[PDB]
Amino acid sequence: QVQLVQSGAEVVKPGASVKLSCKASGYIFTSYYMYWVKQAPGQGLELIGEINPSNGDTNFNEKFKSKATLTVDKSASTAYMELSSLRSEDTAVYYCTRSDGRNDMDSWGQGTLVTVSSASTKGPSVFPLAPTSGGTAALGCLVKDYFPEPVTVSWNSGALTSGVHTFPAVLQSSGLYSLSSVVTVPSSSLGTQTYICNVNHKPSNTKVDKKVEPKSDKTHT
Amino acid sequence: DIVLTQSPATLSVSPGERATISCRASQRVSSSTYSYMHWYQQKPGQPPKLLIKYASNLESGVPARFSGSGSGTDFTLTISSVEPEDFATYYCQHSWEXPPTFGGGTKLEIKRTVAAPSVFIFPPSDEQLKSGTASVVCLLNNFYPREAKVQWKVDNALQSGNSQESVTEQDSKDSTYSLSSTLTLSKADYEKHKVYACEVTHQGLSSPVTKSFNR
Repeated sequence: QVQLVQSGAEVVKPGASVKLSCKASGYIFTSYYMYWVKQAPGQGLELIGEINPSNGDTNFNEKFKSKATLTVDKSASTAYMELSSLRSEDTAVYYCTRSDGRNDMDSWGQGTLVTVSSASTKGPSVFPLAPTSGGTAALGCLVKDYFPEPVTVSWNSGALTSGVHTFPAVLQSSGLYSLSSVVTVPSSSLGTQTYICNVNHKPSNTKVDKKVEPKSDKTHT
Repeated sequence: DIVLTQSPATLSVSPGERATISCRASQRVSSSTYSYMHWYQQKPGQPPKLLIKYASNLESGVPARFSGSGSGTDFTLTISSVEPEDFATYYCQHSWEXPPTFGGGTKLEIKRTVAAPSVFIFPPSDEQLKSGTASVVCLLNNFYPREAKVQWKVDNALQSGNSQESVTEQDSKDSTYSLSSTLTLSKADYEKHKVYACEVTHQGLSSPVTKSFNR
């Protein structure tokens, strides 16, 4: 398998720089051109530029030739993009992608969200949404009080995906984000199956697992 | 630069119907022999994905129901029979000359059958309440279409603020939406009341439906 793996989401202070990386594997790194592509939030696609990793020849979309520096480390199979003196308009998901011959882009990185802000990064708290309707039960994790985006959630390290709904973040009054991820399962098997939500907030390096157990009390004091 | 103009911006199709989306280049992007237009699919949350290269070459592993045609400036992507997992934005891209440019995207939306929400309610975790705050989450699961009205009632009184909603994109397997509505109160406020209720109105339902708990 061919794979491009990008560095984590990051907050960058206005006027600062940031260096994104893209690690290639499952093919010979210098045999394919690498493109960088920008996707503004809720927006379409813009080409930043192209690097030939064999001979270092670059070609920039003129619009970005003062913003972006493309390099590679051939010994380590990794393309880099340095973005200089960031402003609000640089807030976007940045993708690396490969191309055999500078036409179609056949394999893509998963993207890096760069958020330009003066506000501090903050990791989320994770709270259980403990488990009915037509014999099904709902359960979930509330992922609260983080900045910037994104948070990702998986269930049972990726084994549980059917019925999962991981909501778009909402922006709270505090300026911190919030999101919930929920699943529906059989109510019948709540005592036999285990449901663990895996919450990732790369900018704060938060990587947290939370067992969501059934709500199991006669005494009220 | 070359401008790619996609149309329509949004396409709605029923389950299993044909979808056609157009991409017009502002100038020619074909030789005598080959076309330099490519098509991508961006599923929600994921990077774009190569479907069709050189106007009509189906990329490997891409399902057979996808196809492409045209030459010169006018290019079309056809989905012969739309499945739930085809919910995506589709982008065209040329590689005729520097710089390659993308189209603006066509959002493909799926007009599946009407479905009422199953509604659930979650009181705050004990864990959260230790910290001084209470989130109560109301879940509307697997409904279609999108319009749904959610209202919070605390001791039967309509709450005016202190809640936030978020709806999912159309689900990749069944094309429905889900919605969370979270009511955030301080621990004190939360504890000064008994009944927490969420009242849901949706066109697949003939009455409002109420889920609640007493604490």
